Amino acid sequence: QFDFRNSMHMLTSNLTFTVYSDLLAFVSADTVEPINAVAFDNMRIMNEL
Amino acid sequence: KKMKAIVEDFLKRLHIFDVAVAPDDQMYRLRDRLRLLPVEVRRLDIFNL
Repeated sequence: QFDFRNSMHMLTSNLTFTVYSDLLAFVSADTVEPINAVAFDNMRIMNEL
Repeated sequence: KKMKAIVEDFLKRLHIFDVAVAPDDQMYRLRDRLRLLPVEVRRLDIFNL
């Protein structure tokens, strides 16, 4: 039988927001000049010049 | 400073080679060999001044 006092219910949710999935458009990474690149030991990547 | 240019100038000024043949690797090895020799007195004092 259809009962109204128990079928009624209240929902809970957030007001509003936006969905973000990319998570990479918010970061910028500009490389250093290719000549002056160093390694773990703080020595330049190519030490011949 | 890419130091192969100086070695190329030296080899060309010797006036017997063509820099179109000898590659860069031998130029760099020659540079490393050449660094050891102490320089002439006049040029050393010119650089010091």
